[PDB]
Amino acid sequence: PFVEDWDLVQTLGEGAYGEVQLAVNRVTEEAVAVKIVDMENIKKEICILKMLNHENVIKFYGHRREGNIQYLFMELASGGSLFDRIEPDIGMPEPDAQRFFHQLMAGVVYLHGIGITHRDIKPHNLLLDERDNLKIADYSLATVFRYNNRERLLNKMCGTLPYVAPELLKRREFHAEPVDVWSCGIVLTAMLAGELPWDQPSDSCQEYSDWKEKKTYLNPWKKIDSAPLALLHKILVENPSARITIPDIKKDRWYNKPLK
Ligand SMILES: COc1cc(C(=O)N2CCC(N3CCN(C)CC3)CC2)ccc1Nc1ncc2c(n1)N(C)c1ccccc1C(=O)N2C
Repeated sequence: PFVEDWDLVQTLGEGAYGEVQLAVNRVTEEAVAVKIVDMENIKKEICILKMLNHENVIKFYGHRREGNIQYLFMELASGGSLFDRIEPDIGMPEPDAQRFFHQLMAGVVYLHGIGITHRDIKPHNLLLDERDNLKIADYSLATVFRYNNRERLLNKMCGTLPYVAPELLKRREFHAEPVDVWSCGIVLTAMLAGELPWDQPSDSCQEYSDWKEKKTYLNPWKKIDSAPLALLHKILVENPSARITIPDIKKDRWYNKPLK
């Protein structure tokens, strides 16, 4: 249970995406997080990880290959996930939701400005430092959507169905940025209502159909105050070229509303 200087002291998370361990240097005591994969894909991931330098995105410290097992050393977010701050059926107080949303948007503006799309934004991947600062984590699905100032459209299916934008189920090719925006709106919904509005955004999904018919007397929308709900009406728009952009989210009334 050791890699060079570091003792791998406990299991922080697991999955087909390897596992994540708490790592404590015996010399220096600096604690970090290490992702361990039993090993194309990771080469890309590491590459993306090395571009990342922003306070709302998990830092990459470096990596080590040891035969089959790659170790990736990353910022430790000692407050865990946003998922665990969401109370089922209630959400969280609106001012915390707002602050987290602000921080999410800063993170996403940054990724997009370096031409990176995350592609799987959801509360499980939004981690908290010890002062409750939100960090966007897990770049195993991320990719480059802008290079030498030329945009490339995406075609791969990536994501988690309740968070995924409807164009991804319906279009041969799609712009990257409105996909991540959509998912941020699902996150905001989850934060304010403690429940996901649909299993996936298709027309065979009744709850999705009801939203498009504006039945906001139903759950989860009935739990959400009118100011953030109006912003949700701009984000969760089925046509991705009519959907609100981040610069325009920044001008939204609820976004700029002072709160407790
Ligand atoms: C000390 O920091 C963390 C604490 C917790 C957390 O509250 N728990 C609760 C108790 C849990 N169990 C211990 C074992 N026991 C049998 C059951 C209970 C261990 C983890 C969760 C995450 C923590 N920090 C952390 N930072 C960066 C990550 C990352 N996670 N992982 C797991 C990621 C998760 C999702 C997406 C990306 C990451 C990640 O890449 N990093 C770097």
